[PDB]
Amino acid sequence: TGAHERTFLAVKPDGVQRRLVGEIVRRFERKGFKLVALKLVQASEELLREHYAELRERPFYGRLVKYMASGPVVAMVWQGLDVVRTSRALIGATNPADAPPGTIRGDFCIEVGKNLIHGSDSVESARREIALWFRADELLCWEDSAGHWLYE
Amino acid sequence: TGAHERTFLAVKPDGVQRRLVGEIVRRFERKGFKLVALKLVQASEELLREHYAELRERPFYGRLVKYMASGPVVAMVWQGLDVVRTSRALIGATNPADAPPGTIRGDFCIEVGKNLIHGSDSVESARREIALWFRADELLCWEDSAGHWLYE
Amino acid sequence: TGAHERTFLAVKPDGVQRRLVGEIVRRFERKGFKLVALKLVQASEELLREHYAELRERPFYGRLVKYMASGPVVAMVWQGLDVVRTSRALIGATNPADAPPGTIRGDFCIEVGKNLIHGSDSVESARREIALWFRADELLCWEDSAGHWLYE
Amino acid sequence: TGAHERTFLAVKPDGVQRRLVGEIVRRFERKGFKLVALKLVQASEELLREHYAELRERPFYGRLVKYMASGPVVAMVWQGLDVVRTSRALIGATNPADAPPGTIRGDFCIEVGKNLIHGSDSVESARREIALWFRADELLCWEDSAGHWLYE
Amino acid sequence: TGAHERTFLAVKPDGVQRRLVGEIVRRFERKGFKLVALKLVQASEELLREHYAELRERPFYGRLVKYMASGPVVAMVWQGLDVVRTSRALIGATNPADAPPGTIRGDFCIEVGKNLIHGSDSVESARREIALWFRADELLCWEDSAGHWLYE
Amino acid sequence: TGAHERTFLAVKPDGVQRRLVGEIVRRFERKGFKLVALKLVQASEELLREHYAELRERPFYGRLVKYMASGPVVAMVWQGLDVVRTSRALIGATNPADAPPGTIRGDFCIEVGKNLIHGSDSVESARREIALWFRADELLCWEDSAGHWLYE
Repeated sequence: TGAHERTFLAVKPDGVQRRLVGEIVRRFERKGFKLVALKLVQASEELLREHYAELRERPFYGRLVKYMASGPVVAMVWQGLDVVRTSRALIGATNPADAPPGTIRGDFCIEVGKNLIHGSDSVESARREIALWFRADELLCWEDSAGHWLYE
Repeated sequence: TGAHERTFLAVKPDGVQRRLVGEIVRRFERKGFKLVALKLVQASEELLREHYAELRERPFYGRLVKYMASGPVVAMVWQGLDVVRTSRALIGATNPADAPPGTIRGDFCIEVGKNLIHGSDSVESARREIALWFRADELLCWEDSAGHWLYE
Repeated sequence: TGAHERTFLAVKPDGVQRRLVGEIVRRFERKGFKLVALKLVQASEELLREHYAELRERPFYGRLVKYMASGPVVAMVWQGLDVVRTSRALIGATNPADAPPGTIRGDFCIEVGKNLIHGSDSVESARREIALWFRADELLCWEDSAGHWLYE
Repeated sequence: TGAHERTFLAVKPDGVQRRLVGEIVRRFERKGFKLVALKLVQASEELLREHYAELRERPFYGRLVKYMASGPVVAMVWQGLDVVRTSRALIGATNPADAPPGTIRGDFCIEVGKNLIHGSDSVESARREIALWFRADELLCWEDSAGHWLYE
Repeated sequence: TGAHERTFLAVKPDGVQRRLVGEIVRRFERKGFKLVALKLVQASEELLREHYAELRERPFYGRLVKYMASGPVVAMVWQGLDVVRTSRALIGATNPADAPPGTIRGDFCIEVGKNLIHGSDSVESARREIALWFRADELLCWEDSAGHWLYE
Repeated sequence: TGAHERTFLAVKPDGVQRRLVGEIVRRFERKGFKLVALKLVQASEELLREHYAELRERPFYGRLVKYMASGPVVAMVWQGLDVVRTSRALIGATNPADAPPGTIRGDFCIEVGKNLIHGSDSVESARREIALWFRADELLCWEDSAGHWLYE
């Protein structure tokens, strides 16, 4: 949907525990993306098994699920042009060792299991993840007055 | 409840529009309070009339309600010692003209109608506001590992 | 003029030298005031003797003038409600020893001679200072799109 | 001129509108470059047609000129070693989608039409741009006391 | 000694644990004070009983000593005009509930037992504390090039 | 030693002079590494000749040694997984002209002689540098409570 593209972001429990929710939000705000959904939730194992369904035969899958249910996450939807790809970029490589400073993981994380945040890896994944984590009435349209200064 | 005291905060639509959600969250995080609930909602006029029920005979009540329903707000619950009173302090006086720099309003706001954020003004108000805006299953207990360094 | 009130600010040479121009500007921006004039100039002794004409029989007047002409200053005009009084507040007491942290002087300055910035001390002073330092065609009207979120 | 090299920077109207002037200035300050000229101006279409003369057969040229005249810009000259090339780097790729986080565009911009700032693309361009936008008596020499700690 | 006045600061173990050492240092740097001594130490109970000798009949004394020996502290000496009194101010009231936002405790602390930092409360205390915690050859004179812009 | 790896960092005198000690510390803190040693020292020429022993036939060696002894440095040891390599990365290329924004040198430095900080370039170098600059009883173990949220 061009500038109506959406991605799903989740601050993982390490993010909440280390108090970096604000910091992360702020990076998306100042980049100019539009916050259209935000919930602090304790994810169920049922949901997380579906979230991570593509990773079900990998050896990390049990621990990854038990982890993401271990604490509160902050679930989020961000809207704007190319937001999925750009989010991946702001966040940085999956392994923080490969995430250059300036990215969230580059700045704040050391190890791949405690890398602070999930972002949808494709427009497809975002559609699925958004529907899985959020009811349609939790996604907000609002008239974004900043948008005259972010888009032509 | 001592260190289990809770207060309700809401970023008003100006806060969302001006992109200060992250900024505000970050101030509460770094102060050490524990985020126990968070959503982005479009508040109904029905809810807001109950929220602002103590102010129903003042002349600004209608416009205040029509305002807070004008856009998305970010509703929030924060937990910690004396959190209600301390929140009021971080936020600053209701009229920003009286809010000393260092406070959120002192730093970011000019006029009382566009003062960015609501905080519960008493323990009583917080009880009511929390119940009004949030179901009990939206408030999260999580084992706060920072708390050994915030409380004796 | 209400929300059209204007004040004159000058980053003094210490501010420029210590690299705090951006920092200071940013505080005014984020407070919500509207930047309507800005130049980097070397003030002449003639101008500064008139600028500081109220202080001409104090013993320190010579040194204050020779100082402010010692380097580049950043001259500025800021517009908004109560901007003169609020600027005085953001800046802090004239002697930084009396300027509480959170204010510019409270955060960045130690001694009264090197207190980083001048702000008009009254609406009267601002009228005079603005005319003294700036031609009318250097003050800009621009359609401030943030203003819907700072004023009612 | 080595460490006397100069580049022309302009905060575009989006930068002013979004209140990022201070932020941008501050990045140049803290990098260690020396601010030698600064004004807030409303650029004329005549000037901007000459400024963007190299881009006169591109399809974006009309809209780019009408844009940059649409609002106030902050025009700037920065001095230091390799300042032109390094400015290009701090700013980031022309298309923000290609600008890595840590750069100004990477951090703050989404689309190429609203990319916040112009920087001279060569020493040649800077010479021309500086003369076009600034009288010689607007460029200041000042004894930079930080410079002992930026240059060997 | 005027502008040669010195105070002793210690980031307490909560400050180290919560990762606020840099943050605290930065506040003193940007205020303009001169760092003349710095080490990370594990304080002995013997030292701490002497450090807190003024507080020996209060009921909190045992726990305060066992606490400050519980972890690493960052010991510091800062030099400049009125630095003792001004430090007390930047830090904020002993009980953070009384520390206004903008101060370190106001911004970062909730409870008096975990208030992040100690600062000498008098010139006398600073003399004693500096000698107790630091050898004379750990205090550095260095030619402070910023000082021409902090003092007249 | 895995997550017990250590690196030696030194803020060079330019760092101290330009007041960026806090800033630098803060970057390491927020990345999650563990500060295990810290002092402000005036390095002797004898020590620095040993520190820079690998560079003894290069033409810059005399000036490099006379420089690093010219003022106070802040010596530091940081512990965590891959801390040596990651420190190199946070710091940026040796020549700041090649250091992308987001890195310390990319953000703060212009020229190679005044590039603010040294970091060990290998685990080997760190072992040597740590022993050269620090007694064993200056390196602290402390029970890092943040570590559950940085490592699995």
